[PDB]
Amino acid sequence: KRYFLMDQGDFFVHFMDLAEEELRKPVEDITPPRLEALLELALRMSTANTDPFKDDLKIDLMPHDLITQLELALSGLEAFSFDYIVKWPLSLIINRKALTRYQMLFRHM
Amino acid sequence: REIITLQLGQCGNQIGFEFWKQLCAEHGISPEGIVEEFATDRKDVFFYQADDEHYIPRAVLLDLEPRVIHSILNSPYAKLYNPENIYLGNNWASGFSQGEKIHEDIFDIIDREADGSDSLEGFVLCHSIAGGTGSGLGSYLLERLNDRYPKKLVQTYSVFPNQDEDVVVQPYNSLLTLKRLTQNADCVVVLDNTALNRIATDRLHIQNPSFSQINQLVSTIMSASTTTLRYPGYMNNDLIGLIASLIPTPRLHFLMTGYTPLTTDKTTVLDVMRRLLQPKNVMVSTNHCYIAILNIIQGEVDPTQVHKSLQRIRERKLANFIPWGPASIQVALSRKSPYLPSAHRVSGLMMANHTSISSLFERTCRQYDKLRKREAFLEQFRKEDMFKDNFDEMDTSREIVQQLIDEYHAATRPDYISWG
Amino acid sequence: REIITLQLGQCGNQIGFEFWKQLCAEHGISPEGIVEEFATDRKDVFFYQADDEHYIPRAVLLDLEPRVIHSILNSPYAKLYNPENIYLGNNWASGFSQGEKIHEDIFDIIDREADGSDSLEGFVLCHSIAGGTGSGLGSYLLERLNDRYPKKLVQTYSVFPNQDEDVVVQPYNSLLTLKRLTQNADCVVVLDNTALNRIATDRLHIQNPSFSQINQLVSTIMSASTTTLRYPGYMNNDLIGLIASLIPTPRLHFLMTGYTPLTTDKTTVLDVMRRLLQPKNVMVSTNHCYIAILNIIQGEVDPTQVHKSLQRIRERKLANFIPWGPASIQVALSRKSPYLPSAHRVSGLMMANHTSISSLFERTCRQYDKLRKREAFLEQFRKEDMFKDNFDEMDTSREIVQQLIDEYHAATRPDYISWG
Repeated sequence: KRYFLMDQGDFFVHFMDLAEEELRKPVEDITPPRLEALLELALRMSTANTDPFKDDLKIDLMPHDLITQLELALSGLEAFSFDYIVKWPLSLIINRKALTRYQMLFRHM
Repeated sequence: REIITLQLGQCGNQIGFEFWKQLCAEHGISPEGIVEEFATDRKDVFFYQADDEHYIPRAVLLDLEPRVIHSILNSPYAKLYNPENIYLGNNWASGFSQGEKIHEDIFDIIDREADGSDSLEGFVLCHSIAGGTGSGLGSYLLERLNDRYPKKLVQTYSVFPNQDEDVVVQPYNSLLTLKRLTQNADCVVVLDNTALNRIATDRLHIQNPSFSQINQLVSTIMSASTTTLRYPGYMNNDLIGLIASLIPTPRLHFLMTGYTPLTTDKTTVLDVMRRLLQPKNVMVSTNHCYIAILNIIQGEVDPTQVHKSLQRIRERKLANFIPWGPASIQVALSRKSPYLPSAHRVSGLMMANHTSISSLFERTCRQYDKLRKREAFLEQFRKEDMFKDNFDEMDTSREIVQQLIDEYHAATRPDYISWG
Repeated sequence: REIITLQLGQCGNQIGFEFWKQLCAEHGISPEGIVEEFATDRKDVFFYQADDEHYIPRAVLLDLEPRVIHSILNSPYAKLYNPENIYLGNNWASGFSQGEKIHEDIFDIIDREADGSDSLEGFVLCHSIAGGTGSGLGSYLLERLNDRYPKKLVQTYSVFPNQDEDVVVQPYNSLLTLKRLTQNADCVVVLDNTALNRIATDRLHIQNPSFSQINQLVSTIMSASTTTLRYPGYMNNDLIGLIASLIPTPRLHFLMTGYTPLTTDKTTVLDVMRRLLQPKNVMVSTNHCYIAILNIIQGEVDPTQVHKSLQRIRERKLANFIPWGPASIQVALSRKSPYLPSAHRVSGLMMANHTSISSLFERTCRQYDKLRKREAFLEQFRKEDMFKDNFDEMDTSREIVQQLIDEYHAATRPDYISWG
């Protein structure tokens, strides 16, 4: 909830301010480990740097953009998402059928 | 993005010290500078930090006629308020000339923090507008920030001449400083002195000795005004946004205030906001309007009732604001303040751009006209006279706040469709 | 290999005292240098071995025109180092030329220390930059070390007595040191007492005591800079393994300094690199950037974090390196030499070379430029004269420092492909 549903807005007034100028480039023009290391940096000064499972946050990319619901160059803001790893105890709850909607909700927000 | 406090003058430091004392109640910070044993919240938004947990105030204390800070450098909280810098008239141009000779030191001090601070947000000035060196030095510093750091919003929380008007050079002081507010400040979240003090006599017996007791209440006004910066929440985590929805143009930049269990000696959000929306609790005193409302609540209450409450204000028409274009009511549930105990288990504050504030500037202008038509308190002191050898900045100071009166009247009606 | 440590001059010896007693206390070492506490790092960088387990510190105390030294003689650390070497003016050229006057009396130490050796690497000189004994003799002595040991490194682990610089010959003096300590020396490190004095007020209000007080921070800087040599590590095993990485030509080899928990009375490695990149923690005092940096890390830190934190500093772009080449930074890790009082368990130090911090040498030479047209303190006392009467050698020393400063300010240009 603090990350996808974004209730810890403290996190993003750093994170996107760091990552924005990297995200002005189109898709396939991005450096993903550079982005990942920018995550785990806003997530240092932010209040978010207190949670035992904060390390499960991954930067991923959606193609198709908010046009998703039934050109490629406009990207960054149009293409960005978070993800979480899961384990067999909790995967029976928090798997992709849920997280794909957490991403869609995050994307709009 | 982290906030540069910029408090100056005696009263600004009296409210500032009490505000830092209140923040050290609302956050788990020891009097001895360090983390308090007690200790999900971010402190560096307001406090400087060395790695040994010294969560120091970003204070920029200043004086010219030494009376205040050596009387503050005696409490156990002195291990917090090490800014390193504690640098040393009551009338405008004489106060301005004792200022302005101090220039490189202030520039070096603020550069040292603007360079060492991680991500610069904006300068939170707190000082007299009535008099002292505030008349003078205060207007002088507000003639430098504009050129020093042009790409940030120069806020003020500065405190206004409202004391029945010895400090009889207050009308000239107020006019000249109010020009520097209107032309040079980027926001003015003003409060007006005895309009609080006379609400202090309403709540308790403080007939006269309450100026120091205003400092308690305004410290809650300051700490309330920063609630959703200091604790996690979905939106408005920042200075610029807390002002950006409420100030429409670079001219109409003043903001008004109000507090809920101000009678601090459970109900739903409708009760607290119905009480709060009474101009009895707006502590500053043609049918004028707001521009926008921001009012912030903390407590155990759920958010579901804030929408219901907006329908009840919308149907009541209890307070009304027609700016020429709409700029809305904005209200939010937020985390209750930690470490300190608190009564009134759900509570909050309003701020809104109440154009009726024009009446205070008009009272100021009336007092200036009634002293300017007799001219007893010119003093004829040589850096009061020849420092302003043709009086033109006194003379135009009236009309430029009159443009704020007039732009408020025009913006309050289907007009103001042009600049100038 | 092995290192010889020389402390010299009456001013400088007050520091060299504290340095050697810290070096003792950092190990399992008794005041007499006999067996104590814990061994498993190697002592034989600095502690030569007597026939019967007295850990002979390869350490020497030297002076000129003695006064304080009776305290030093009877102090228990005289039992620790005693190769029977303990010997007993105050302006630069007199201090240089009286160093020459005593030359054969003092030199008999140097070769005995060097014969009690397998493989000597270099000589430390814990000299005082403003003093005639502190750096007149301190300039002279390492010039004899060049003339007798031209291939063994002098390490100038100095102190700078800046309190608005009183010594009336200070600019003239330390200018001629900026010939002998640059052109007639192999490497240099300097600690600045204005920055350490401001740091002293940042704990107790230590503003006057300074000297009497600061020596603890001083001594924890010196010992930490050499446990990295003694601790059996993959690299930095010897003195050139410190000096080789951060100097583009050996005259601007004056390293500035830094240390994090200065005021103290888990953290991560990101703390020390960010916190010690703060301009308020620049422990020395128009567009400029670093040449190169050291950033020693100490303590039980996770060794995985050191590469990743460097990537995060690369993203933050705080690391203003030089306008040419791959110049970059190594996070040098050691166990602090443990079981000394371990405040701020994981802690760090910034020995560095920075083009703006040539200010410590150009301020000196700007102050010399202030005095050289006055003839003010070229006062030609009967040994201050006979080094060189006309002080065309001082004018030569000035043009050598104008090369020193223009080499820093040409290192500030992309083309090192022409002379600095």
